[PDB]
Amino acid sequence: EVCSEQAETGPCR
Amino acid sequence: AMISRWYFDVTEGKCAPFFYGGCGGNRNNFDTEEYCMAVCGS
Amino acid sequence: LVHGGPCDKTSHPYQAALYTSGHLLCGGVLIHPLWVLTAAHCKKPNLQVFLGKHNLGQQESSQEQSSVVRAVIHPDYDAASHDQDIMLLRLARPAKLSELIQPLPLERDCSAQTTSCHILGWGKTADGDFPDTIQCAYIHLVSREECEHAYPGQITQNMLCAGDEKYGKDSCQGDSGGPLVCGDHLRGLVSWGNIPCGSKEKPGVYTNVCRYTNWIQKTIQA
Amino acid sequence: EVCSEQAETGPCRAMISRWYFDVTEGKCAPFFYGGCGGNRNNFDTEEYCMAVCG
Repeated sequence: EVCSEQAETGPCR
Repeated sequence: AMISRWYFDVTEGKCAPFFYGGCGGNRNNFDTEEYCMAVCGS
Repeated sequence: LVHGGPCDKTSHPYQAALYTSGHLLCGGVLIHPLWVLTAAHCKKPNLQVFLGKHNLGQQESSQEQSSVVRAVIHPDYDAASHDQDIMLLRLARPAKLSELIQPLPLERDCSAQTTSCHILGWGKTADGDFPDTIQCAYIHLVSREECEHAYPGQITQNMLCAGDEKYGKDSCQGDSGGPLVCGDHLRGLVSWGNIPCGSKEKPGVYTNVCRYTNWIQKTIQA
Repeated sequence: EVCSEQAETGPCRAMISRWYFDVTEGKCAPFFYGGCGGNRNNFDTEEYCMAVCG
């Protein structure tokens, strides 16, 4: 389920 | 980068803003609160 | 801000500058395209807001200016005690977001455990200068018990303490209303602290933003 | 006496233009008030400062 995934700022932050 | 995006927060039951870096991450990542709630809202 | 250094140009898109009669009065935080948060003791008639600024001494292509069209000071603000030191400012039109203008998410959880934060502002520096280039400093949240020991009888649930015991990094005059940023969320607003500025002995005191979730959203929804 | 007190920013962190009577200068002078507290040698205008302390 996509909606239960953590918020991920990702590696370009 | 620092770009304001939206994700569905299961502890609040609704979407919330977060700073996205502009690349990678995952799919719980929407450019508006409306789009987030249309996909993940109850 | 004392004992800090210049921020990177792209690391503060949510920082506002509040001007009165052509000079800096306070900092502030863009939290919504129409709304800037600041400290209630920053209230004055006919304020101008600058967004997208880095160096106050020059005109910047990224900057956007707006009059405040509506000021909403917290109804329970008590100046004598610094309690509930928060104010909302409505801009004349929605800010155009960019690389250098973005709203900062609010901390909604008063139990958030991130204690590693930073402050920023154009306020007074350690040698008394007022910088043109916005300054930045990393600091940490201080426990409420340690906070109350520093200022006995003064710390309410609507206040939060933060500082740096090694260098005394701290906010100072001109920084009021600027952000205490923890985990990419707005945790506090610059409010008051020790005289002289510096947090080696007594931390800076910040408006506890997580307490104002519902007041903020209610005010924004008209 | 109020007009002999040092100019005090107080503990709040705003930059508000105010006026205080400077004893050695013999006249009122600007200073930046923090927005809360301080003392009574602190006036909105130069004229009102000089009207009280001059």
